[PDB]
Parts: sequence; C-alpha cells; structure tokens
Amino acid sequence: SKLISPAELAKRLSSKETKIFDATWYLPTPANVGKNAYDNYMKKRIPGALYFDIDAVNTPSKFPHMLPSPQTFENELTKLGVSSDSPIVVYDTQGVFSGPRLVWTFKVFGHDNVQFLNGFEAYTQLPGIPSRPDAYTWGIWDTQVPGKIDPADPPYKVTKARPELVKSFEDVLAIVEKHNGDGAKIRNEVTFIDARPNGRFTGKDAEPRAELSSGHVPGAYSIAFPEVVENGKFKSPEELKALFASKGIDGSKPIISMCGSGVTACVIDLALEIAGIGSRDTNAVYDGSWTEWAQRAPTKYIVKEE
Repeated sequence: SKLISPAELAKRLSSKETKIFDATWYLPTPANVGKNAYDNYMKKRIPGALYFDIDAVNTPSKFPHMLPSPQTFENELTKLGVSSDSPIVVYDTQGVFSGPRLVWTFKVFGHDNVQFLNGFEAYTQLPGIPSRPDAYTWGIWDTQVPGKIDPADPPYKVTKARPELVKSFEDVLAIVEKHNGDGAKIRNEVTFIDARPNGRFTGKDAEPRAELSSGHVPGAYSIAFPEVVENGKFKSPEELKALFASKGIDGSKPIISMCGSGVTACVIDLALEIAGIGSRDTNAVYDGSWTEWAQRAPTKYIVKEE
C-alpha cells in the first residue's frame, strides 16, 4: 500500500489510532547469530511500536516464514490492540529488508489504511516530536520494557481474506502448460519476477541451503534488490516507473514475485504498488521460493549455469 515520511509520522503519532508494528527478523546465518529483534526491540523502539512474531505466528510450516492462518492471526492481533479499521505503520531497523512482508500480510486480510516508513535512518536523525517537546532528541525513542497492553475490543475480524494474491507451488509448477520460456509466452502469460541477485540467476551462485541448485526459473524478468533501494529507502515513483519500463517490466499481464522465503519478495509488490504497474488485487506473490522450486519440484525447470 502507501508509504509515508518520518516527518509526517510525528504528527500522525500524537493520537493513538495509528498502531505501529516493528519487523526486524534477521536471517538465521552465523553472522547475525546473537543479533535478535525481540532482545533489541525491548531496548529501543518507537512510542507505541509493537512486535509481530513471524517465527511464532507461522509456527506450523516447512518454510518457516509461510503465511499463517486467519485464526492464528486475528486471535493474536486482538492481543496487540489493533482493530479492523485501525490504520497501521511499519518500520524496520534494517533498511528495507523485512518490512513489506507484514504489509503484504495485512493486504491478504482486507486491511487497507496500511503504510510503510521510507527511511528509518532519517527518523533516527529527527530533532523530536511535537508531543514530548521539552525532551529534545528523546521522545523519538521509548527505552523501557513494553508494559500493559489492554486487549482489543471489539476484536479484529477479517471480512475478506483475499487469497488470490498468493500462489501455491502447484500454481507456479502449472507453467507446464507452456514450458519453453518466453518463447512459450511465459513473458506474455505470467510475468514472473525473482528478487534473487543477478549472481543467483543467469548462472549459478551459492544458495542459503547450499545443497540444491540456483538460477532463474522459466520466463522471469529478474529485478534485484538494490535496483530500487538507495542506502536506506525506496526511489521516486517516477524512479521505479523508469526502472521497470526501462526493462520489459510492465503491468500488462499477470505478475508474480519470488525470493527466499518470500521475506523480501514482497518488496517487489510494494515497489509495484508505488509505481502502479498492475493492480493491488492482482500483483500476486509466491511465498514458496527457489527453495521450494529446487527441493520439491522437477529437474528440468531449473535455468542453466555458466
């Protein structure tokens, strides 16, 4: 959905109708091991910000960041205070890494009134808030343990729960109707995109679970991560429009995204909503990854190596 700036957020904050969620799940590699969200979240956050357990919400799943059910979700966001028509805002301490997964998640469940914070680092360099004015350079943060959250009433209740925005692994293996790539109208039927790096496609690069292959699945206009981001945030709307139309990326046909766990494939839904190349009700996303397309799929689908 929309995005906003950090400056308008200070104004938007002073009334507690804007329920803020933080989402900073780090990758489970040995580098960030010992760099948690929940342990860093309860030491520095924004006044009203809340955590969402993407590791506990979607507890029953092979791929750990799978989309949970509408009734292991509603009956926890009631425990977080949000209502059906409560606007919400998102921020990630990492730049643009793990945020939009939650935005896409809310979009699945008929929740409009959702926006994402462009630049975190500029919020860090604010002077302060109109509220808490006498405290300059504090008030932006809330360095205290999260206390008592009075639960929601009336409770969250999703009216719509539109699932067509997500596609099963069958829904992507069902390109078998035409399996000769762009020559078979994969470039005309379903404009796949992969948020994997250009090194992890157009050839072969080390996957995270480095026992299976890596490449560029059939008929997929590959747009990569830094191609829209610049050191803390997204590019201009015209910037993204040019980034796509300069390629063959154009919202003329069905369009689907891909990356590891889907945790960053939703970036290539957010940027699209920003530019407008498609439709909010169509620009779907495949939560399964190359991890699914290599571990639980055929052997001929993979793209070529060097």
